[PDB]
Amino acid sequence: XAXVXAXV
Amino acid sequence: XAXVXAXV
DNA sequence: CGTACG
DNA sequence: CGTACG
Ligand SMILES: *C(=O)c1cnc2ccccc2n1
Ligand SMILES: *C(=O)c1cnc2ccccc2n1
Ligand SMILES: *C(=O)c1cnc2ccccc2n1
Ligand SMILES: *C(=O)c1cnc2ccccc2n1
Repeated sequence: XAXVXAXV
Repeated sequence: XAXVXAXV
């Protein structure tokens, strides 16, 4: 869920 | 210089 | 040069 | 799940 790299 | 990971 | 999550 | 610089 969290998006800090990919943004699942 | 720029710090986005390490911050040289 | 290496950090950053639910 | 993978991004982010001078
Ligand atoms: C988002 O909250 C989230 C949490 N755990 C994960 C594990 C693996 C792939 C994606 C994920 N996304
Ligand atoms: C994003 O590319 C990425 C990769 N590894 C991580 C590890 C821990 C937190 C966030 C992360 N984000
Ligand atoms: C900062 O601006 C900066 C620019 N280039 C680098 C190359 C290698 C190591 C650190 C660096 N820091
Ligand atoms: C910080 O850990 C890190 C690593 N690789 C990068 C590549 C491009 C831009 C910023 C980056 N930051």
